[PDB]
Amino acid sequence: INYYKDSASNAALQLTIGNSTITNSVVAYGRWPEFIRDDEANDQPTEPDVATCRFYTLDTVMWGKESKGWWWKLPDALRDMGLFGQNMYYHYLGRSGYTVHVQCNASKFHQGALGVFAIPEYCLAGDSDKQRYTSYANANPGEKGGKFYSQFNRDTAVTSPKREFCPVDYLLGCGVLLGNAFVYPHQIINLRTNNSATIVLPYVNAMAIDSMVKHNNWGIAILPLSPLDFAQESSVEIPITVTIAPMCSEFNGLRNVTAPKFQ
Amino acid sequence: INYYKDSASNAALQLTIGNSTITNSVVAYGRWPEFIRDDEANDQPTEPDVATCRFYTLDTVMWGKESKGWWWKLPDALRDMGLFGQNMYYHYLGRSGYTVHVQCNASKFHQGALGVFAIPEYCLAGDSDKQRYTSYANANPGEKGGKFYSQFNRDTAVTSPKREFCPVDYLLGCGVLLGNAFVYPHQIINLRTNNSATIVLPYVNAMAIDSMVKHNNWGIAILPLSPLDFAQESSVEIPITVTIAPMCSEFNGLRNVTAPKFQ
Amino acid sequence: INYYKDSASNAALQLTIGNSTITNSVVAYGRWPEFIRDDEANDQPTEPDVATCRFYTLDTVMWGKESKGWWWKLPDALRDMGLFGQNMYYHYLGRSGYTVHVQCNASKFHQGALGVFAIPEYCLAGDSDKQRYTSYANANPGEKGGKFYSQFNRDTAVTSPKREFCPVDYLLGCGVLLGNAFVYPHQIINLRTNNSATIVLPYVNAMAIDSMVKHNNWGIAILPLSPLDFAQESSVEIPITVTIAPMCSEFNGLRNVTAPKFQ
Amino acid sequence: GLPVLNTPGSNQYLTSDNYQSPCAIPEFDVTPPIDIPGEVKNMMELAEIDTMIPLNLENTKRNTMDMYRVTLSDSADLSQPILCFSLSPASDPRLSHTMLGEVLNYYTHWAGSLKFTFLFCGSMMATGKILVAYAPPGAQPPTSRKEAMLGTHVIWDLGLQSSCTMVVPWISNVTYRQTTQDSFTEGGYISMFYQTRIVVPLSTPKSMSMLGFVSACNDFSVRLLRDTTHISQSALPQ
Amino acid sequence: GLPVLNTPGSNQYLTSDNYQSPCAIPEFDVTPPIDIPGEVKNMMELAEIDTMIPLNLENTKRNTMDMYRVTLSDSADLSQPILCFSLSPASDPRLSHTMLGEVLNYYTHWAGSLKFTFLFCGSMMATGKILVAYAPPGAQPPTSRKEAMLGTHVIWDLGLQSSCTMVVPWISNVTYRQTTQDSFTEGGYISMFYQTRIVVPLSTPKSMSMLGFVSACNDFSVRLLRDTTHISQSALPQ
Amino acid sequence: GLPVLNTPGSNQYLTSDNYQSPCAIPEFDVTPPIDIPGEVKNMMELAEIDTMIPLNLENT
Amino acid sequence: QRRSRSESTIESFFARGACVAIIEVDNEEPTTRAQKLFAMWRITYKDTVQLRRKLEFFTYSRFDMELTFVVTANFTNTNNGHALNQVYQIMYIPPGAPTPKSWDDYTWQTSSNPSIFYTYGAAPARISVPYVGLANAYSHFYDGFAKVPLKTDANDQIGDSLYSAMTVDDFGVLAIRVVNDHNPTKVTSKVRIYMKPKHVRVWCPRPPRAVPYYGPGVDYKDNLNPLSEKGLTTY
Amino acid sequence: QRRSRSESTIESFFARGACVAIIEVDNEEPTTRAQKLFAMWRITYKDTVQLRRKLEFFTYSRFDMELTFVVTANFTNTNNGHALNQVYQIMYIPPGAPTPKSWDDYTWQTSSNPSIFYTYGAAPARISVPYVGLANAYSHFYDGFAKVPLKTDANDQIGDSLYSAMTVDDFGVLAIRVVNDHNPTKVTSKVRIYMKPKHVRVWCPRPPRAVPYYGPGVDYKDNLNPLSEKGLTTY
Ligand SMILES: CCO/N=C/c1ccc(OCC[C@@H](C)CCN2CCN(c3ccncc3)C2=O)cc1
Ligand SMILES: CCO/N=C/c1ccc(OCC[C@@H](C)CCN2CCN(c3ccncc3)C2=O)cc1
Ligand SMILES: N[C@@H](CCC(=O)N[C@@H](CS)C(=O)NCC(=O)O)C(=O)O
Ligand SMILES: N[C@@H](CCC(=O)N[C@@H](CS)C(=O)NCC(=O)O)C(=O)O
Repeated sequence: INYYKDSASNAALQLTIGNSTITNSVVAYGRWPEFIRDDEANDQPTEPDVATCRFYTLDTVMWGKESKGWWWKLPDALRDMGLFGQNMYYHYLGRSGYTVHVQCNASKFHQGALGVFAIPEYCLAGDSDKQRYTSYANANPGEKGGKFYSQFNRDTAVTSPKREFCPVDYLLGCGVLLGNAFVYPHQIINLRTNNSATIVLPYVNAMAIDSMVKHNNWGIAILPLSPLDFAQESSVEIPITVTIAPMCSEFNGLRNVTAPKFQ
Repeated sequence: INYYKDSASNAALQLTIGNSTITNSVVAYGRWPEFIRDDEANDQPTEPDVATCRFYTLDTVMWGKESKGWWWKLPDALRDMGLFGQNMYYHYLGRSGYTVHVQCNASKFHQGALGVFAIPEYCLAGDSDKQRYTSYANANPGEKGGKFYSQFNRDTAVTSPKREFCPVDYLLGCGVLLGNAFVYPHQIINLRTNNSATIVLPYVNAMAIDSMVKHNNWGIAILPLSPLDFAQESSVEIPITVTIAPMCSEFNGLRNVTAPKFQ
Repeated sequence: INYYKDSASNAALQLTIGNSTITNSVVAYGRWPEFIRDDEANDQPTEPDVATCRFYTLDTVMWGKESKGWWWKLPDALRDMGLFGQNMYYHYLGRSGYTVHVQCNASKFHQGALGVFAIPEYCLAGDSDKQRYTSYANANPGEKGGKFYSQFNRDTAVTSPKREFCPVDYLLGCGVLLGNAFVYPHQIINLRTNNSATIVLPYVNAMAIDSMVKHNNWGIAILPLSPLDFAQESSVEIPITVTIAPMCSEFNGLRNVTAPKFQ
Repeated sequence: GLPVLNTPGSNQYLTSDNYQSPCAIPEFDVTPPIDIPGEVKNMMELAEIDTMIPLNLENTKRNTMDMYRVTLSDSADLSQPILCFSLSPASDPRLSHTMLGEVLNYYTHWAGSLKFTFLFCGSMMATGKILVAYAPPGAQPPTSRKEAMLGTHVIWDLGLQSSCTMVVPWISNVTYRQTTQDSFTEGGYISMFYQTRIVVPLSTPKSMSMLGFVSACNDFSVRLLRDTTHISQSALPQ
Repeated sequence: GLPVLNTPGSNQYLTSDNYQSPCAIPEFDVTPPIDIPGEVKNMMELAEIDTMIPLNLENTKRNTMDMYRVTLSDSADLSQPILCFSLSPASDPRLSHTMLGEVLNYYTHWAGSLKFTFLFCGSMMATGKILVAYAPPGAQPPTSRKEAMLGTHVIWDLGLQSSCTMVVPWISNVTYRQTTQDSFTEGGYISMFYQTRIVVPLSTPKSMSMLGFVSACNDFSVRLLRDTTHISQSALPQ
Repeated sequence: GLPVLNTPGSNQYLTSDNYQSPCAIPEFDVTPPIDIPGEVKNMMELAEIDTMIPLNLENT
Repeated sequence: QRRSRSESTIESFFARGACVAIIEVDNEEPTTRAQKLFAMWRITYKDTVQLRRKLEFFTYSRFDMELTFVVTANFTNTNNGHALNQVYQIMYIPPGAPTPKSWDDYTWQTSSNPSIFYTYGAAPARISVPYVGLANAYSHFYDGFAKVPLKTDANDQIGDSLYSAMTVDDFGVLAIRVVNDHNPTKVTSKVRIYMKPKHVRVWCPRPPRAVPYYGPGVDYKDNLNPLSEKGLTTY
Repeated sequence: QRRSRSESTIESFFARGACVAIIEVDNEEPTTRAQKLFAMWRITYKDTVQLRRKLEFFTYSRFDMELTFVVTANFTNTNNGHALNQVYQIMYIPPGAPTPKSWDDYTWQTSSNPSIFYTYGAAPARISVPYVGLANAYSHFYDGFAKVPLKTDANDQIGDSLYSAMTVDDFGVLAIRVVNDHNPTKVTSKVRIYMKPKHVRVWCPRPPRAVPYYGPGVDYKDNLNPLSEKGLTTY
């Protein structure tokens, strides 16, 4: 029998989106993106349908024998993509899901394997003795993204510290073994079987809607699980491309435009 | 389950009154004055109908640029008004509600604002280091009332202390910020919109009936929220008048007349 | 809920009697004398009907200006009255109620007031430093009774202590203010209105029946509430008479006669 | 066994607590009671019994029989009061030691009406008229018949009736009054005056005595039991 | 007797506990209550009452009547704001000491919409138009009418109406906001600007005063009772 | 667990108390009784038996 | 509603624990001279005055009783070491039962007499007692004697008895001792007894005492001027 | 669901134990000079400011009370030995009842006054009290006097009384003593009293205090500049 009143006291193929078309997919946590429901809110939202929910292509990168990996942050990577960025900077609160498509083509005589991982609340480690001293500009590279490293290079500057991340490939840049990174939503591109990967990411956060400028909801990490090789050539390089499509995006809190200082 | 027997142990327009007529109103706490009910009493009461429930006009005051405010106490202000005062002094117990009407007229080229506040159990601060040393005579000025001040002037007399109040305008004379005085029943007279104010005060006290001589039930405070001005003249003065009508008055405990010593 | 078995543990005109006739009455505690009931006893009782239930008249006393009061004890005062005393001394256990009649006559030009009080378990104070040292003979004066005093006269004898009571009029002889003596059954004789008093006393005791020799059940106290006066004469004296009638008397425990030593 | 949690107040002794305790003499044959006259159920029953008032507390008369008597005469000043006191049942010296006052001194709050009685003990040939007045608090205590008559007053004729009774009703701002002296719970004043005078014929006493009694009515109640100041102790028995 | 087992937390005193205790005055006749005007059931009822805002907290005007007045004139710079503050009901100095702020300082979390009122105390012959704007957080605080108009703004006509009301609705990422200063729970900004200007005729004052009031709406709630910082003590009474 | 409050008299030993206590020899096969002549139910039964009186208590 | 008389009842008037006895007991090395190793107290309520005065409002009474014991101990010196927690024994001796002559005699076996063993530092001890009056009600006042002198008596002392006394030994006594042996340092202790009547019935109300008590009886010696001065015509 | 106002109720707002009194009591050998053997505290909530400020939000109130007592003891020296566990007595003296003049006078018999006996080291003591107001509600603020001077008064002191005071002695006092006798070493102790209102009703809300309290009344002496500086057009 419970005595106290409070409960706490109780003892215990082609995909077309908007005006864009790309020619199996993985759905994160088995949850498709959806709009906010009437039983959860905090004014009239602004919900663009086709002016923002479309595929945007990022800058192509090059994969060689010495490449260690790449990473991007969302919605940071799309801050300068058409009207999506304008709505992001003109509103205090934003929400959206994503569709990520990774393209990399090779021949039958090439070999290699890429692992793509989608990580919620992807926090990276610094490059100095000081803790949590990374700057906003360095933590939001944009569409260019960042790269991984095979060793921890401590910053020796004392007058003008860099205040940058120092990810480590085999620690996933956060102090966890890479082998377990498959616990996150993931895809594998093996050159002998396939040449592309697709993932669908719903909106994940402790709040229904949150600011897009000061908080990044998703991180994308691409790492070479097996080194690239071709016949018996000494040097090999192939392009890797990334495309991202926002889905079911909502904005609220219209006011003057935000102008962050990126360097 | 409760074990102990005692409950305490349990765990937790023209208005005409009498022969007087005056030509929106505010009702304090949404309660109209009423007589005592049969389910609450302690002899035959005396309940004058028209000989005491009528409008009495107090002395007019002058409002200028340097005026800081005025205050009155009820039923003290009506101690010498017709038969109401006689009944007050001929009976041990009294009860009554009030209707207060404040009149102040100006032109369209004047500007200013008056705040009128009705305060139950309005206690004022002294003017000396000694605590609660104010005299009865000084605490009951009568129909003349008192005035506010902008600073605390400590009494330096040691032989013949004045024993008087020292109200401060921005502290409401009781140590509370004036901005919150609107929590009490209140009215605002703005010269550009209206020229009069009306309030209705029911009987409020911890007891159904109480003595009128040694206890004052209500206080009236008038303060200038905005300074008075007229065109570009250096000096401006206008009259302010106050009228009070008792309502539903009861008296009990007939005996010889009381003669307080006012100086 | 009670846990323990024991309850203690539970948490909390002419009046004719016999061959005598006397020509309003007061009944003590509103209880008329009655015989013992079958539901309370401890042999065959002896219950005289007319040989003992009749009026006996005591010795007359004199009331003057300096008189302070008189007192008697019952059944002590009737120890030598006809067959009642014989039955009292021939039996171990006795029980009885009483009717007391006080007579005092004066003229219309006299003035005064007498207070008569019937006291159960009337215990009086001693006249020495020693406590409870009063003798049996002094505590049972008989039909003569005793008198009150206006001051406490300590006995200075050290060789042959008197061992007598020293009642004080204003303390009722027991350390209690006389003004409250009206809590007991009482009568007032005011010479301007009446000339006689009557009281009826039922049997009162912690036991149904008790010995009459070693225990007195009632005490009678007569005190002058107002001094006696007549015209402008210096000395005034009038007689006061007392009559007592036993009622519903029972006796038990027949054996040889008791002969107490009274001096 | 059964899980339990001890709360504040455990292992304390409160003199006013009401709990069960074990019995040291189990299986005791209690003596049955009998019907004894004079059973009392409530203490207020004692306060309803009239008792004399020591009206005269002068230096040479207090603690003496004469303190219960008030003198009256045919040659007294008719413009001066006969007696005067205050309606303080438990704190006034003339009322504190009465049975009502003794009961009240064991309680902190009281409320209700009172009954006063006056008995005239003169000769049958004496005649006169008296005025007994009660004045609620707030004004000057009465000093003359003109002021007293404005209150609650009764006129008493000695010749026709030898006793008079006046009921002081309950009138107060607070629901209960304190039993101690306090100006915020003052009760009023009681006064007496001559109406015409005492008249006597020849060969009759010219001086007489009067007595007073007080009691509580059926609408009397008390609160907040407390110890009294009328009994003290200095040394424990050895 | 009954087997029992004592658990952790026994014989401790928690100031927020709710247990039963014995009564020291059993059988007390409580005075019945009466219907007194002004009964209050919830503290939020006090937060719904409008109270003045000390908008002007300058060095020579704070702690003085003039701190409740904002000056307006017909010769003022139309390109500069009239007043500006932040939507911090409990930490902003201009809002902390209001009744809403006083109530909030006793609680740790708050949520709900707000209502602001502005009263114009000029002459009847004065005319003008004003713009009152609220901007959610995230961007630079507005410094001009062009930036302010992009937010939630209301236009007020002095001549037709002497009072204006603007409702700031609830918009936040978190369900509740802290009552202390914190950039993660920032509320926004409030600004005012001239729309056209103050226009007056001849023989009329060219300067006037304006007053401000704030209150909470019916959708306002608080959490996590806590002590306030507005009252302190240094020495206990002797 | 269940809130409780300790009252006066806790942890005291009264020789006349009547409470339950644990058994130190659980599951004991008690020997059944038999009908023995002379059973006594009340002490007063002994007071009803006549006995001689030492009437003569002289020194010798 | 209307005012009630709930708190003026007899039960409420006596629903309070009143001290009736303070008793001293010491623990130290036994010696030839007099000591306070064990104490005996005669049961009564006339040692104190407050409860006595409250009870004397009536002539006859009938009630059960609740007794509470509070024990407080202390040292006397500092250079003789310390002591361990002590255990106190309280035994009720009715009339006719043997009385102890030492702190460790056979009488403490309490084969039939009830006893309480109290451990220092625990809650105050408590017990309840029923009405144990020989008659149908207790007699606060008794106007009589226990013996009557007779003419045939050889001497006057045969029939001599105290006035207003029923029995010499009534209700027995309470014997208090310290069970523990003596430590090298003396330890003193006081036991306070508090009494509360329960299920109270009373008969024959009487006026209350007005002068200081003097002895078990109604005798008065000093302070016979209770009332104070006051003017006849003074408010 | 939607946000609720459960914790903003009057009951929740006052459902906390607030300290209202710190009282000092000492145990040592009695001497001619002044000592702290027993202490008396006048009951009120104006000694502290937090509960006073919370209650002064309203003009009239009506509630029951819960009181809790926490006792902490300590030594003062080291060369006078030690002491055994002490017992504390707390007695409530209503107006009109006799007050003690010594730590061991008859007034401690508490025949009718309620009392608490507390053993050191046990759980903090606790009691509950009902509404004991003479009127229908407590009056936090009183604008009046207890006496009115009259023209016929002989002197001006007859009608002189303090402003905003109903009764001089209200609600009685609490007397605290140490029952134990004095050990050779002095022992000091502090009793902290915590009050919690229950079943609370309030009337006539008022603005809260803005300047430091000065006396039982509404007087103010110093620190009359509460607000701080801030720019008119500064966010
Ligand atoms: C193991 C120890 O526990 N035993 C305790 C105990 C306590 C009280 C017991 O009874 C003692 C007698 C009481 C019922 C009170 C006797 N009263 C009532 C009447 N009375 C009295 C005294 C003097 N004059 C008249 C009446 C008393 O003193 C018996 C045993
Ligand atoms: C054995 C000891 O236990 N007795 C404890 C006890 C505790 C409190 C008791 O009541 C004291 C009065 C309280 C109900 C609070 C009085 N209040 C309420 C109104 N008030 C106050 C004070 C100053 N100005 C206005 C109102 C107060 O101080 C009575 C007995
Ligand atoms: N430090 C001061 C006493 C401090 C004190 O009494 N503080 C009060 C308020 S100023 C308090 O609330 N004390 C809480 C406590 O320490 O129990 C001294 O002993 O001189
Ligand atoms: N101070 C005295 C003893 C005081 C005493 O025993 N007082 C009695 C009544 S006169 C009492 O009631 N004491 C209460 C107590 O201190 O426990 C002494 O030791 O010489």
